[PDB]
Amino acid sequence: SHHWGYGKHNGPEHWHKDFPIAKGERQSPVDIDTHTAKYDPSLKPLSVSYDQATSLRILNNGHAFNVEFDDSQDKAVLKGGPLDGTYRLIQFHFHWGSLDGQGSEHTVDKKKYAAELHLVHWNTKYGDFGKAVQQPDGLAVLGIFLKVGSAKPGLQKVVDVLDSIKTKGKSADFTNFDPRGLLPESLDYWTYPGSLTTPPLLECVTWIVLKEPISVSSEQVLKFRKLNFNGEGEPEELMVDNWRPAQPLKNRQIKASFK
Ligand SMILES: CC(=O)NCCc1ccc(S(N)(=O)=O)cc1
Ligand SMILES: CC(=O)NCCc1ccc(S(N)(=O)=O)cc1
Ligand SMILES: [Cl-]
Ligand SMILES: [Zn+2]
Repeated sequence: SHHWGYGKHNGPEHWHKDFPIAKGERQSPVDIDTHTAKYDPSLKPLSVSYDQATSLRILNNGHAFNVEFDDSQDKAVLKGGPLDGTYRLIQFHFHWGSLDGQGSEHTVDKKKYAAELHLVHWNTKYGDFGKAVQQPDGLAVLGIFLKVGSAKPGLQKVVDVLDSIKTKGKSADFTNFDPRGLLPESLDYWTYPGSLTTPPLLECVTWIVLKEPISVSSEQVLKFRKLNFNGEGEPEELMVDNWRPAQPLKNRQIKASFK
């Protein structure tokens, strides 16, 4: 059974024993060296089209919480930039720290942010998410950094429901949530080929990491940190530090959409 996690006994340094691609050639996350990233005029405009996004449910899966979408039609899609074709939004989730000084997966000139949002999309040419993750261009994940400062009003409905999904396996109805409230003003980004950042660590992702962070309040991220990795009735293990550290860049280039 799956027994990977974020603890000393089952965390990222152990994953390779059950998921040997952990030591692969295109693993994520990575440190983004902003001086070495090169502007690419070939990149087409990024198109985030969430007007018809249809959220359904929020789930504590024991690793993070996912806000799930109806992906049975092209209701919410990502296109353009480095992408060929249409990628459909399936879910978003976050990674975050025990303290404001850590929590992000990607880093920017080695800087760690308090958290990182991942909007996960699958390439419609593969029909379903399960098939998409077996393809090198199966997924596009839009990553957005969170820093602690002013509150993000568009996040508060998420924070408000966390009380109801404290433990692993709990879910709650979560309809009519607009993910556009989680974006920064600018769509300026970095992009590179990588992987899922949790087991199974599949090398199927085109990463698109926005340069501009969003600000959330200390009180908002403190509520993330009250979640539990454990199930109901088990010893409490706060859901904190659910991030994988930066992995070797190997033979990759990070491209910038700007400057
Ligand atoms: C729950 C616990 O700590 N189990 C220890 C054994 C255990 C550690 C790591 C993994 S892996 N390679 O999938 O990350 C599986 C099992
Ligand atoms: C069945 C299956 O492979 N599910 C993978 C779920 C999964 C989706 C996205 C990510 S991340 N943090 O890279 O955005 C990790 C895991
Ligand atoms: Cl794959
Ligand atoms: Zn993630």
